Amino acid sequence: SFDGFFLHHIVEELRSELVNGRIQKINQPFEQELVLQIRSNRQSHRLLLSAHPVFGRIQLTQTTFENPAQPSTFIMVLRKYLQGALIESIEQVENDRIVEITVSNKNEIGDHIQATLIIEIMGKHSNILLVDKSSHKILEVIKHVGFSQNSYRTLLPGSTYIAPPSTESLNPFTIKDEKLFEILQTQELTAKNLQSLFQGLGRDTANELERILVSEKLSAFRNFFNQETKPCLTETSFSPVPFANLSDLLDTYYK
Amino acid sequence: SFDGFFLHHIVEELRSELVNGRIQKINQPFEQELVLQIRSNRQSHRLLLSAHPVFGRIQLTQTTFENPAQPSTFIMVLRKYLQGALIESIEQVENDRIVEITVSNKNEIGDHIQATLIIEIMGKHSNILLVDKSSHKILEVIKHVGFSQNSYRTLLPGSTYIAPPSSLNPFTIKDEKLFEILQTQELTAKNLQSLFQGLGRDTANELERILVSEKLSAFRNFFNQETKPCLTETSFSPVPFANQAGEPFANLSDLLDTYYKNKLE
Repeated sequence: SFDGFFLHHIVEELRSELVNGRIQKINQPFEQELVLQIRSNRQSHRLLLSAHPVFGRIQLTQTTFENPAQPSTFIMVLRKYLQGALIESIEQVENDRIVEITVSNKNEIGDHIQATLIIEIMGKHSNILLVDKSSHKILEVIKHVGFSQNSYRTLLPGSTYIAPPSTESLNPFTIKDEKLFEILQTQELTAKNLQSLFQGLGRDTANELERILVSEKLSAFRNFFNQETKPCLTETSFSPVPFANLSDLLDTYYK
Repeated sequence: SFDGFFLHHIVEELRSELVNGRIQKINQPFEQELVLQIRSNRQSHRLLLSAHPVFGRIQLTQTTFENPAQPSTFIMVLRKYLQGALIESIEQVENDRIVEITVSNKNEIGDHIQATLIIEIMGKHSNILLVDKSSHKILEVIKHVGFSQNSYRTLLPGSTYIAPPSSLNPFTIKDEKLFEILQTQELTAKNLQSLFQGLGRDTANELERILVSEKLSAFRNFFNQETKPCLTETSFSPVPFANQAGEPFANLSDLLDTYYKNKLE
């Protein structure tokens, strides 16, 4: 449902509505959710980033939120980089459930700076991170993960951001004609297989893709058997449709 | 090439050019070939039926033939029933390589008779047969095949007609069966020939190519199509899914605001 397939459509809408907009307000209505008010092309927009452990998502929204009386440390740091920031890009990492929002801004001595707002919706852990661009260090993160010897990464202010691991499954949106052709000619295209072969397909999406493939084949199947007669010579033979009338065709072929 | 699929097309032409015509002349220019001159819609027509082991076909033609000096026994029996006959129907059997031409005529005392002229295009076993419509006995047959220990049928005058040893007609198969086949079966050229009746190898390569090509095109479209936010029974989709619920939304924000509105209090 909120799979990579869906997020792809979300991100396209997000980019067109928001790129070159200005972050005007930053708030934290719930512990692990972040709401930005953004002015873009003389219209205002409200952007929800939710690290909710069941309902994690990112979306524009019409909901009004009750904001807390005082900003947490997390929001205070974020405002220091995002208040008045220009949105420069909104990108999905491949067809995984990760959105990266790159911004630019000035600091308090007038220098132009860049930061990246990242929302991670993973299997086990969801999170929202602000990361310095030039250094790649986390500036703040909505769920802190303390330092631990030999762990994969530390999610703390000051630590280097390390991206989540990827899988070997392929991005369906960008796969080249040649590799796709090979996958489609040789694999059984069941929903389950499609989830293994391709990145970011939910079970519903995968079920729908399997169905679409079969019903489009059905459509192609009917059209081939219902098309009008169009007599044609092939290389070694002849055909009633392309691969004056069929009798003139056969007269010519047998000479 | 001259498979059931091809024959499906030409038999429609033969029907509309010939039905209710009159057979005016009957000759056997080659041993396994029969040519009928047929008058129909005030025009004359030349129908070729060929039991040749390679070239067997049924066809209208603009070619001319050198008739033999005397009609064979085969031809005189066909003339006895077909000279002046009216062409009542021209029918392919299913999608197989068999055509049946029903005719009616008078006999020499003015009594009405009926017969069926049948061509089977079966390679080495191709044959042309005239069968009496009431008795269902072969009146005559262009390649006699006698009885043996292993013969499936006796192809001789007086024998009762038996169709050739007969998969699925691709023109008429129902949606439900066809979907299952396309969801689960291997759509190679050869498995299509085994699943469906009347598919030559070139036809089946083309069909195989079509389904392959359509699969790729559907895949590309699914991942490169306009956003159309909809709910589903238990969830939501960015384009409509098969188990859609309600009507679409203007954008994904409205869809998700609505989905999540009362999820938590």
